[PDB]
Amino acid sequence: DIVMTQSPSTLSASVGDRVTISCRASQSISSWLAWYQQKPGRAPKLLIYKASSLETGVPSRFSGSGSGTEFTLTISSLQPDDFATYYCQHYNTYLFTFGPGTKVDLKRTVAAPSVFIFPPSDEQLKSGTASVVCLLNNFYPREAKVQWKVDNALQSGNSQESVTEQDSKDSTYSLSSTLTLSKADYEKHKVYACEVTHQGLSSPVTKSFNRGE
Amino acid sequence: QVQLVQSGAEVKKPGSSVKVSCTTSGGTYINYAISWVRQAPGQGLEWVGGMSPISNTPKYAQKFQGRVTITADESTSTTYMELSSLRPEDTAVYYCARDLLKYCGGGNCHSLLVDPWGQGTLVTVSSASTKGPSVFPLAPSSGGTAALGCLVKDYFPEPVTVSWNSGALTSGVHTFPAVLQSSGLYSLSSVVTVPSSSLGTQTYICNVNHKPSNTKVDKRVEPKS
Amino acid sequence: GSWHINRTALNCNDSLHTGFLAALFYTHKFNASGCPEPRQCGTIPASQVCGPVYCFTPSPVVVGTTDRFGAPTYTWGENETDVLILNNTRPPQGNWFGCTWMNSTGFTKTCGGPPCCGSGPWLTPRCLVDYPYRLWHYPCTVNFTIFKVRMYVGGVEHRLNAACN
Ligand SMILES: *[C@@H]1O[C@H](CO)[C@@H](O[C@@H]2O[C@H](CO)[C@@H](O)[C@H](O)[C@H]2NC(C)=O)[C@H](O)[C@H]1NC(C)=O
Ligand SMILES: *[C@@H]1O[C@H](CO)[C@@H](O[C@@H]2O[C@H](CO)[C@@H](O)[C@H](O)[C@H]2NC(C)=O)[C@H](O)[C@H]1NC(C)=O
Ligand SMILES: *[C@@H]1O[C@H](CO)[C@@H](O)[C@H](O)[C@H]1NC(C)=O
Ligand SMILES: *[C@@H]1O[C@H](CO)[C@@H](O)[C@H](O)[C@H]1NC(C)=O
Ligand SMILES: *[C@@H]1O[C@H](CO)[C@@H](O)[C@H](O)[C@H]1NC(C)=O
Repeated sequence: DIVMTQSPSTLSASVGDRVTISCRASQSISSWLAWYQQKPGRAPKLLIYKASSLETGVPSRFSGSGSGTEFTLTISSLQPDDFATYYCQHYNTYLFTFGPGTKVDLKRTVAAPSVFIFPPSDEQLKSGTASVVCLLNNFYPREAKVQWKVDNALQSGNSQESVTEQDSKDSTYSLSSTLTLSKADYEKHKVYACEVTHQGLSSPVTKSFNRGE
Repeated sequence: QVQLVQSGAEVKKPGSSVKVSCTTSGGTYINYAISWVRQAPGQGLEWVGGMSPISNTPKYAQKFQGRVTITADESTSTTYMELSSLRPEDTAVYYCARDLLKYCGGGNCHSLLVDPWGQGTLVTVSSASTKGPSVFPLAPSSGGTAALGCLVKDYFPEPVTVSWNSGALTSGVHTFPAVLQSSGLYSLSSVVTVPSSSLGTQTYICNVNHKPSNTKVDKRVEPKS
Repeated sequence: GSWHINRTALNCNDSLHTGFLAALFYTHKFNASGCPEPRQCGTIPASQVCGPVYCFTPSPVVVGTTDRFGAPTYTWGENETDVLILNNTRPPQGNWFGCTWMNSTGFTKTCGGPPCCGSGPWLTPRCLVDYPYRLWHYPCTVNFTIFKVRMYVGGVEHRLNAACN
């Protein structure tokens, strides 16, 4: 089968930059290549077909080049509406095949997270489980590391985290990490701590509480 | 003003089948060839299949051979995708779009998935059973800004919506993507940052709505005593 | 169909996503709710033509792609030198000549018509000449009735089917 790949997988750029992203086909696909733009949670949008033909209504700052196995999409001058994931796609009478996509996010100044930690509620404890939540608010860039410690014991494999999409107003990210424990185990221990590593911090930040206080 | 309208979200046990529909309106012609593309949570786009605008016969990614059948009702401008032997990894939002013959080269013509797309149909495939969430407070504790929130725990299926103070509080709200726990239930947190000088005095309520289980909860979040 | 020969100009571009290019393969039902809403015939660059070109004497004849000197060409009108010389299907005797075709972006074009006020295949304000791509060029005539008619143009008898409202 023909396999489409893209590079790079992610790109940070500023409003006004020239941006070029790349798409490769495992075999020759002539000019039968299209580009799609997709914002989170919404349907994709066709931008370019026949390698270089702009779809009706698409701004001229978009362009596409290439033939055979190597293709590019170019934005001559990035605009706020352009931050999105871009997928290439080979089409023929029998199938469509998408590439894995390239996410372009808006570069801004580095920003350290504000860190907060939340003990489990007494209501939840009554039910048999304890969730401890750690919040990293409004940071940039996206890379961040959370480490959980319970009475200095490093927790591995019993947390889950998720990250919002880049904020439309300040362009930062926020992250939540939830440590799951049984009630009996939660009540065996005193110091619950969340340690955060991020570019904007000269050294890691710890927020902690003592159970009960 | 062509529109594509999909049927509603579905919840299925593994091994069962689902049949999702896409109806066109506002068109120049009564019927259009329709194709289907899905996207699993956090993943890329994956073409599934549709009707060919040339042969008016189904065409599929053969990854789905033997468990996808595509049909069309000409009198109701509707196309159906039936996916059988469902597996958890079939959990995804399924979109439809016209597969439209757009240009020709050398006597051969080429079709593209063109605008407008359908709104999407969430299909969840799981042995879990429908269940509404428990809502727990994330309670404020420094400096000029305080954080508080709600933990929306152990529900199935997606989605839940969270608002604050009935929509009067939107700035500074972060409602995180849900996570799927090894129990098979989802969990989601929603937080907001507020002036510390408000903690005694402004009331904060997270409005949680889980339409699949018909569960609505308004939970007041106050500083712990 | 008869249109998929290399002498048909096939420069099609459904920029507005009407579906008209699909109508050329598979016969499609038009949305009738959209229906209610003297030029000379010369030489048309093939680059602005999609699908077969018909002229009417009033009898219908197809015009294939040639170069600008009338030599038939077989590249689907994709060569910059390809044309449709409509007037080479005009009979030497007769005041009745019109043609019709689809342009690149799916609009029906017309030239000439009855002597005169009616252009292309239209005989009267309620009748046009029937021909194999009438429903593609004129989808709003789908329920017109077919009548056998006889016409005399400068003395020669023409026997054709008219579709009439
Ligand atoms: C299909 O038609 C559209 C117009 O409906 C073409 O769009 C313009 O094409 C020209 C020349 O290629 C560009 O300079 C314009 O920027 C395009 N946009 C405008 C103003 O409509 C389109 O190129 C045609 N596509 C093909 C493949 O023939
Ligand atoms: C196909 O025909 C349409 C309709 O005549 C053309 O669109 C017109 O273009 C002229 C300029 O050349 C404008 O003044 C009109 O307003 C347009 N009319 C409409 C309703 O669009 C179209 O440009 C033609 N395309 C080709 C490739 O020949
Ligand atoms: C036909 O056109 C009318 C008027 O736009 C529209 O309301 C209707 O949805 C169209 N029918 C179909 C099946 O597209
Ligand atoms: C033609 O008649 C058919 C059958 O009664 C009807 O469905 C269709 O809408 C009509 N079309 C037009 C153009 O009036
Ligand atoms: C054009 O089509 C005819 C059949 O209609 C065929 O015999 C001829 O070889 C074709 N020529 C080219 C250039 O493909």
